[PDB]
Amino acid sequence: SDPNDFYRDAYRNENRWIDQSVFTPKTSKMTHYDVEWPKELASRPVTKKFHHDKGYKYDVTTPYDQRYNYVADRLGHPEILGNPFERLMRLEGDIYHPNYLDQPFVKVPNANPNASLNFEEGEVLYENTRLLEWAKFWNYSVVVGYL
Amino acid sequence: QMFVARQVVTNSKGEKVEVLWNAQCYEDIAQLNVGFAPVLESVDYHWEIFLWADPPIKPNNDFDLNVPCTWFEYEQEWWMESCIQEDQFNLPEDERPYNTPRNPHC
Amino acid sequence: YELFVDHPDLAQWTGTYPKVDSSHGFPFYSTYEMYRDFQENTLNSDGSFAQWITL
Amino acid sequence: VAIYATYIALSYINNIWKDYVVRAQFSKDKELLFVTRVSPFGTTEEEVYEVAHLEHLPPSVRSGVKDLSAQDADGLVDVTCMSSQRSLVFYKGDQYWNPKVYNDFINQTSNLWTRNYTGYNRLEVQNSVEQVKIGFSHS
Amino acid sequence: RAGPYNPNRYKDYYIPRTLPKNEEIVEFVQSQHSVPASPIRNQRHINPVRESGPLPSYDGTYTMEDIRAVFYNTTVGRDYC
Amino acid sequence: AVGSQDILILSVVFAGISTTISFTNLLITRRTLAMPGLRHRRVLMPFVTISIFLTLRMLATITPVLGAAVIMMAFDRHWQTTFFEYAYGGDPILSQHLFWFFGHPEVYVLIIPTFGFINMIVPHNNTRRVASKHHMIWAIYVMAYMGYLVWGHHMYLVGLDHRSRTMYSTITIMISMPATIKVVNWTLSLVNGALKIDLPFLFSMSFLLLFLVAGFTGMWLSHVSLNVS
Amino acid sequence: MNRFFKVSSKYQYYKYLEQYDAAFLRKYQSETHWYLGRRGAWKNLVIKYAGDHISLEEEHNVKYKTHLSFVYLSYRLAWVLFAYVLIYNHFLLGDIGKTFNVGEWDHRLKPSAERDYPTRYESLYILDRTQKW
Amino acid sequence: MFRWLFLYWYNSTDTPSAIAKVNLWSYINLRLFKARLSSSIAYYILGLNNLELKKLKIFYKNTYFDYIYLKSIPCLFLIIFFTNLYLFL
Amino acid sequence: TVINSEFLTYLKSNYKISFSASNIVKYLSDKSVNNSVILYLRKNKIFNKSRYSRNRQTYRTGAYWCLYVNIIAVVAFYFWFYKFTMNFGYLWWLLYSLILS
Amino acid sequence: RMTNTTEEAFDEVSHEWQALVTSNPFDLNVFNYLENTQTSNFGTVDNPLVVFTSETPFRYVGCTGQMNEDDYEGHELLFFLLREGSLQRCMGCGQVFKLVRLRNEYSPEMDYYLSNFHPYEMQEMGESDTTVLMSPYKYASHYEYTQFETPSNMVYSMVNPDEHDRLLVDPAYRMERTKALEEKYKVYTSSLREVE
Amino acid sequence: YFSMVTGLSGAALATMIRLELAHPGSPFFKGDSLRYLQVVTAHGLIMVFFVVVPILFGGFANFLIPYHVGSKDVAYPRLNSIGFWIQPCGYILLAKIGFLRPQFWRYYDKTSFS
Ligand SMILES: CCCCCCCCCCCCCCCCCC(=O)OC[C@H](COP(=O)([O-])OCC(O)COP(=O)([O-])OC[C@@H](COC(=O)CCCCCCCCCCCCCCCCC)OC(=O)CCCCCCCCCCCCCCCCC)OC(=O)CCCCCCCCCCCCCCCCC
Ligand SMILES: CCCCCCCCCCCCCCCCCC(=O)OC[C@H](COP(=O)([O-])OCC(O)COP(=O)([O-])OC[C@@H](COC(=O)CCCCCCCCCCCCCCCCC)OC(=O)CCCCCCCCCCCCCCCCC)OC(=O)CCCCCCCCCCCCCCCCC
Ligand SMILES: CCCCCCCCCCCCCCCCCC(=O)OC[C@H](COP(=O)([O-])OCC(O)COP(=O)([O-])OC[C@@H](COC(=O)CCCCCCCCCCCCCCCCC)OC(=O)CCCCCCCCCCCCCCCCC)OC(=O)CCCCCCCCCCCCCCCCC
Ligand SMILES: CCCCCCCCCCCCCCCCCC(=O)OC[C@H](COP(=O)([O-])OCC(O)COP(=O)([O-])OC[C@@H](COC(=O)CCCCCCCCCCCCCCCCC)OC(=O)CCCCCCCCCCCCCCCCC)OC(=O)CCCCCCCCCCCCCCCCC
Ligand SMILES: CCCCCCCCCCCCCCCCCC(=O)OC[C@H](COP(=O)([O-])OCC(O)COP(=O)([O-])OC[C@@H](COC(=O)CCCCCCCCCCCCCCCCC)OC(=O)CCCCCCCCCCCCCCCCC)OC(=O)CCCCCCCCCCCCCCCCC
Ligand code: HEA
Ligand SMILES: CCCCCCCCCCCCCCCCCC(=O)OC[C@H](COP(=O)([O-])OCC[N+](C)(C)C)OC(=O)CCCCCCCCCCCCCCCCC
Ligand SMILES: [Cu+2]
Ligand SMILES: [Zn+2]
Repeated sequence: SDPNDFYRDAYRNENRWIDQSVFTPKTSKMTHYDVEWPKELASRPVTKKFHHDKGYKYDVTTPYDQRYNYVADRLGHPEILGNPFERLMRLEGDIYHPNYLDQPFVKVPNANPNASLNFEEGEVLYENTRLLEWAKFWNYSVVVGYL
Repeated sequence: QMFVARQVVTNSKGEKVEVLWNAQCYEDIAQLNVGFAPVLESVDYHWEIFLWADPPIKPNNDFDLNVPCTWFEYEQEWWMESCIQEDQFNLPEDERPYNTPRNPHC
Repeated sequence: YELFVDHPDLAQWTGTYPKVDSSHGFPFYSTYEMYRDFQENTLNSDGSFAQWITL
Repeated sequence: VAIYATYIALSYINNIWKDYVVRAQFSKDKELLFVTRVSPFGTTEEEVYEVAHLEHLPPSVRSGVKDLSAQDADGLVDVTCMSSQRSLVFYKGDQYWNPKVYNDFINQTSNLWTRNYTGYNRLEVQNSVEQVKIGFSHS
Repeated sequence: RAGPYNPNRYKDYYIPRTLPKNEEIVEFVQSQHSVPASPIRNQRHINPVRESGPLPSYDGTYTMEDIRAVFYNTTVGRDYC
Repeated sequence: AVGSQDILILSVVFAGISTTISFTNLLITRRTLAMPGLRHRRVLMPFVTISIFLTLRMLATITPVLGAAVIMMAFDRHWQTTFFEYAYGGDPILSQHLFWFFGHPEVYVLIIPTFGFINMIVPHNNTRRVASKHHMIWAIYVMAYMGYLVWGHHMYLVGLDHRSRTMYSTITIMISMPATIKVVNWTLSLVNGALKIDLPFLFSMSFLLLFLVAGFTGMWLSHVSLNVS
Repeated sequence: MNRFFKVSSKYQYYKYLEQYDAAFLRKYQSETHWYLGRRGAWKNLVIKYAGDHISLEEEHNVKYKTHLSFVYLSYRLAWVLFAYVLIYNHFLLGDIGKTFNVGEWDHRLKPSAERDYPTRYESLYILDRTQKW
Repeated sequence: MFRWLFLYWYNSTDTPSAIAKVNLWSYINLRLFKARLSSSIAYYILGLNNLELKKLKIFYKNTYFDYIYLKSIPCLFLIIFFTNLYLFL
Repeated sequence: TVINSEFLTYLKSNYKISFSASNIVKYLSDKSVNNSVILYLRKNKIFNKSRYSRNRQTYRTGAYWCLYVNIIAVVAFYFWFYKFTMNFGYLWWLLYSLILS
Repeated sequence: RMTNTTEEAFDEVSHEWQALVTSNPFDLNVFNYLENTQTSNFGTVDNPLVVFTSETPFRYVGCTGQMNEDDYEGHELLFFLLREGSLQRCMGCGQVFKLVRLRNEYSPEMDYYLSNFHPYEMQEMGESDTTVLMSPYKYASHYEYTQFETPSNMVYSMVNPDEHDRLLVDPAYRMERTKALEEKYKVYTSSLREVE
Repeated sequence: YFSMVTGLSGAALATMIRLELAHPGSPFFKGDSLRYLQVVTAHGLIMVFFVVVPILFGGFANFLIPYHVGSKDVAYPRLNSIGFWIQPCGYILLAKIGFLRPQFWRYYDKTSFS
């Protein structure tokens, strides 16, 4: 690993023509990159009507029915709806904004729980009712002390 | 106002390349005429000097990688030297002494 | 040279030139613009008269 | 100052009490867990969680296990809801547990706290990962 | 008017959508290191040459003396010569 | 009495805070968003920009002093803090010290940017580099940070000690030298070049003519005996 | 390794946990993905779209924006008051008495000021108050 | 792990084009820490055939106090001797 | 991982290695690889060409905030020191414009 | 302290992380620190001074000529618009400028300019537990200190926008891809070890 | 444009001073020494802090600094907008003091009737 010995041969004036020539090295072709990717890239849908000032030829929207469904959980997310108090108050929230909810590729979860779930009560697993009395005692005590 | 001149030069690799001489301004981009037409008039007025927010550049050259000056380098001192020459009085050659004794040790 | 390689920010603050040589052709990875106010606004430089008055 | 001081105090008192669980009831099919929690004024508030999401996770720092309240026989068990990013706190005392559904719950919500969390010896280090076979089906 | 636009609402294809195979990765690494890699840029002047033309000669058809005699005759008027 | 005087006092503090926003935005803009290669090379930037940044630094240094003095004036008028009442320790001359400490750098702040216009216009129309740009930059800088020790030439007759009086006079006259440096540099920039007469150039010549008399008269005011009259 | 044993749920989707190791689950759902582990993360996309648009810039909370009624009242008041300031100070300074009204209120410790009265009713009422210490 | 820029940029196989095939970018392979020169001065001078690198090392940085104390003994005694001469002078 | 001997021999015959790998990953042991954590980077079209993210091009609230600052200063100073309050009724139509709006 | 890119990285932040980890010239050029730009050679026809742009047609460039140690500047600064296309030259000194319009791709042409950029600094990335150092002695030489450490066992992999949404919404898909990527990383490391 | 309006205001104040100083006897203010002093102070303050300063640091600095440093905008675009919209109030306060007095009524107004 002597630096002078390596450099004196590696870099020479008479080899300038080939030293700074960019080329694609010969490597084994990979199907995912050299075969699959060009196919999918070339098969992209094309739209005649696209935003001329800012859009491109490949700005093709994915239909809503083709967007991936939400299957992470069954429980619904009513936050998307916007509670009646927020509606009555006329407050604008980002969580329940029509434009932001209309995600391009994935559907937002349904506000209502999945029909598979059954909400019939079963049997009690854990129960510590005295926490309510403790919570009331502490909360009132701090309020009185704070007042 | 885009390019003030052009030339074709053969580089060391044998390929002929085109070199264009950009129009310049005196340290003031405000005075620089940013135009895309072969026109001297300042037609385009831009509200956003940097439309894409890309910063400009003022390259600093490494002294190690510099090259000896060769772009009319023999003209750097011409202005000051020539201004002095205009007022200098030159003795006529015939009246100027010639064929004087040689230095003993030279 | 040690200050320049190890602590480039302080080297620029002190006004030291890049001490490494790029004759091999590859520019260094920590080069910086020169801050020469300390060495220019001095009795021995372009600010000589200003420092003479200040002194 | 009076309006926000009162608001901050009441709102944060609720957050502190929110983790603790007052009541927990399975559904008929034992697919959901209904949890009653403390309200801002100390009343009952209802929430729903999925048993699958519920999980007892080990501490991020491995030296803090001895500092867990679960070390004590009468300590607190911190069960984490991995979907809602919420925490459920249960007293370890058997007095608060139903003794015919407790066993399945603790055996279902404690799947990620395994032996390898403590490390591998030199007998199981090799088996800690699944060996990858390359080129055996073709050259 | 063109109408609302949001470029983020459209798919991009900068990355392949299929993962590589184990054998192909091993073969690729073997092939990559079995041949020289593409060169990286170098900023060294190799046999530098004058940017302008040849240095004016001491004597000849056109010399540096002819250049020197131009500074004293310099005018930019409103009419051609 | 209460009225216009109080409005001016608060308005001055209001102006000072407006200045605080002004130079804070501009100074940080230069320090954080300057293009690569011009981060620290003050020489390369046009002279107007150089002069503006120097003045902004002066404003930052002097603005708090004015604010404190103006605030003290407000307290004395309303709360009667007796800061400037000689009866119980007040110093009426302290008010003049604090104001003029900001006062003189202010007028220097007003003028320094003006030199930039001539320094840019003349090279542009003359097709020639400005004469000794480096020296002119140091000439304005020395005036900038040496104007903090001449605030007392507005207080020669107030009754201050002769030791302070002499120091203000001596430094004040020395300020004439850097001004002379710029004048000669301006004159030399007009020689041996390709002149393109334009209206901005003519205004520059008018600016030069007015400045010569303006500064010369000020130098006479530095004459202590003449300053008395 | 300690693979996930079984999922006692009727939702066939959740059975993906059975195919991985406990250490793998902890690494990608507990240690640094805790805020993301086994979650939909739809709110991440919705909030991202909310912040990267040109929507109304008036903000009240992280959850809600300023009420439009409050915004409009503030802007309408600002313009009219600003217009009054410019017009009066540039055109209506000839007759100060006709253009401006004199009023004030002093500390309750001192006797009520002569100018302390409700404007537009000085021809109908006289205001006074009892001093307080 | 490189010490010299010319060696570092001579034959690079972990460039973005090559790594893009696997789409894996380990943090340990950052360019920030990839190459770092030695702290000793090294400059190039022209040799018989090409540039050669010469190192200018002046002093070591691992001396200990015991070495320094011994070197300082003559100076300390001279100070004592000069002072005594002044007193006797 | 285990690589088949026949496959390895095939690679050696077809390709002869003459350069050393520059990636530091070669030094990693199995334990280091196992402890590695995978993170995903979202790659999309690039439009902003600066270190700073896109900044809003309008400040409506600031403009009105400054209008109130102007109003407060003029009204407060006049009331405190001049005791003067603008008679909005003199130009009743500007007041009515506020009412109409 | 290091941001969880799979959860938080988006658009600008995601692009910044790509520049740090991959050091691709297109990404690195955009996020190159303004204060310092790597010093380059003096422009010539054979070895022109390269100015990089991130998919923009023109860039404002300024020239001061041949730089010398005594003065550091050749001639007074002159600004011009460097446009994509052929080489361009400065009238005052003849320095040749070449505009390279880098593209968002991984190709040998882009790798050719790896040496022409400073490595992107890491000390300012992520979240800092110290706001700012109240030290007049080292206000312009030290970055903020960190109470915590920076993990170095992180491997980044690029993902498309729709794919990134799939990873977030579907944890099962996230686990499946993560395990596959780990397997490929194991294969990639083993192949490198054999090559050595 | 704001500077031009303030500059005209300063010019108007200067005209009032010159007309008063045209010849002895107060041809303009007619004995109002206090009013003249307020006008003189308004002229000085308006010209200094609201004519030259807005022109240089308000108009020129904002217009030119981005050109001469290479920035998309100032480091604080909000502050730059804020600085501009704050000027009018200060200008009005320092400029109209000559008109405005706490004793607004003229000498011939019978204040005893009110
Ligand atoms: C005493 C008061 C104490 C007050 C305490 C207050 C405590 C609270 C502090 C809070 C504020 C902290 C922040 C301060 C910022 C100030 C504003 C500023 O510039 O910010 C820019 C800062 C960043 O902006 P920037 O554009 O990047 O700034 C660039 C740098 O500033 C660079 O600026 P530049 O580009 O303009 O550089 C100029 C510098 C650059 O030039 C140089 O390099 C200097 C020269 C060095 C070489 C000298 C060699 C000479 C020859 C050798 C010696 C010869 C002598 C013989 C010995 C040798 C023999 C061989 O040159 C000079 O002008 C310096 C003078 C040099 C003369 C040397 C004379 C030596 C003789 C000895 C006696 C006299 C010494 C005087 C001091 C000297 C300077 C240290 O802006 C902001 O962040 C926004 C504004 C923020 C404002 C904050 C609020 C400020 C409040 C201030 C209150 C002050 C009250 C008291 C005032 C009155 C005091 C008398
Ligand atoms: C400071 C006082 C000084 C007073 C001065 C004298 C004024 C007197 C006359 C006032 C009216 C003048 C005429 C103009 C009317 C408006 C049209 C117009 O030209 O002017 C536009 C004028 C200016 O236009 P702008 O603001 O530029 O335009 C944008 C606006 O955002 C507009 O944007 P937008 O179009 O999107 O918004 C439309 C929305 C107006 O914008 C809104 O959405 C604002 C919010 C509306 C709801 C406010 C009250 C309810 C909120 C829930 C919380 C209540 C408290 C808690 C409950 C317990 C009670 C303490 O309009 C409505 O829907 C109004 C219809 C009436 C709603 C009544 C709902 C009552 C629900 C009660 C049951 C629920 C509570 C539970 C009770 C206990 C249960 C055990 O706008 C307004 O004045 C907006 C508000 C007008 C609607 C009335 C809101 C209050 C009604 C309260 C009624 C009493 C309720 C309690 C009864 C007790 C038993 C429950
Ligand atoms: C300058 C001329 C007027 C505007 C341009 C020309 C007209 C354009 C629209 C025409 C066609 C469509 C009409 C439908 C309405 C579209 C706009 C709208 O929504 O309404 C504006 C706005 C309502 O929109 P918004 O719901 O508040 O907007 C909220 C949205 O978020 C949107 O918010 P934003 O971000 O877009 O900004 C909201 C801002 C919209 O931005 C503004 O327009 C800001 C205000 C204007 C600039 C103020 C600068 C300060 C100096 C003003 C000096 C003016 C001259 C002296 C006037 C008094 C003494 C004579 O709205 C306000 O805050 C309005 C405040 C109330 C108006 C105060 C100023 C009144 C005087 C205006 C000049 C009058 C010139 C002609 C008369 C000459 C007589 C000698 O207010 C009105 O509708 C007021 C209209 C009535 C007042 C103006 C007319 C009477 C003026 C009094 C003197 C003349 C009396 C004789 C009248 C004879 C019959 C005409
Ligand atoms: C009845 C009057 C009685 C006599 C008295 C009159 C007194 C007037 C004020 C005297 C001082 C300034 C005079 C300058 C006049 C020349 C303006 C000019 O160069 O043309 C515009 C010129 C547009 O022409 P360009 O640039 O050659 O070519 C662009 C094409 O127009 C293409 O442009 P584009 O594609 O963008 O299309 C828009 C274009 C198309 O429209 C036109 O060209 C129509 C003709 C021009 C109309 C200009 C004013 C319109 C109403 C403004 C109301 C405020 C905004 C609210 C919304 C209004 C919506 C209509 O309109 C404009 O560009 C006009 C923009 C106006 C912006 C105003 C707000 C800026 C901030 C204020 C700064 C100045 C403060 C001064 C006061 C300081 C007090 C301490 O734009 C500018 O350069 C902007 C100048 C903005 C400042 C001056 C005008 C605003 C004056 C407000 C009143 C101040 C009163 C103070 C004293 C009394 C207080 C009670
Ligand atoms: C049906 C009703 C409509 C409902 C719909 C919604 C309405 C929205 C209205 C929004 C109002 C926003 C505020 C407006 C302020 C106006 C200011 C003004 O010009 O006042 C004087 C203005 C004229 O007085 P002036 O004699 O010409 O001049 C004033 C004197 O010079 C001097 O006078 P002064 O000495 O007495 O001073 C007072 C003057 C201020 O004068 C000054 O300049 C003096 C200021 C002294 C300040 C002293 C301290 C210094 C300042 C700073 C101190 C702090 C330090 C800060 C610095 C920092 C230091 C550490 O300000 C005021 O007059 C105060 C405001 C009066 C109450 C108006 C509120 C209306 C309702 C608002 C809420 C509506 C929503 C309710 C809910 C709806 C749904 C259920 O008098 C009025 O108030 C009249 C206009 C009132 C309009 C009411 C609303 C519109 C409806 C009108 C009736 C139309 C028919 C409707 C039929 C409905 C059928 C269904
Ligand atoms: C832009 C504003 C400005 C500038 C630049 C100056 C610059 C100077 N000023 Fe002035 N000054 C004021 C604005 C200004 N001043 C104001 C407003 C007041 C009164 C404030 C108040 O009380 O309200 C004042 C008051 C004032 C006094 C107090 C007088 C008194 O109250 O009795 C003094 C005393 O020396 C003085 C001196 C100077 C000096 C030495 C300079 C130097 O900077 C000048 C240096 C330059 C030169 C000296 C030029 C050299 C000349 C040539 C190269 C040409 C020579 C040619 C011929 C002779 C033909 N000024
Ligand atoms: C009777 C009197 C009536 C009037 C009284 C007025 C009292 C004072 C009012 C406040 C003065 C102005 C402060 C503005 C602060 C908020 C600015 C803002 O919107 O933030 C946006 C900006 C941030 O947005 P940005 O757009 O500028 O930049 C964000 C980054 N980019 C551009 C990349 C997207 O934040 C600030 O600038 C905050 C302030 C930073 C520090 C600057 C100095 C502040 C202090 C100045 C001195 C005066 C006040 C303190 C001292 C006196 C106190 C009495
Ligand atoms: Cu002075
Ligand atoms: Zn040049």
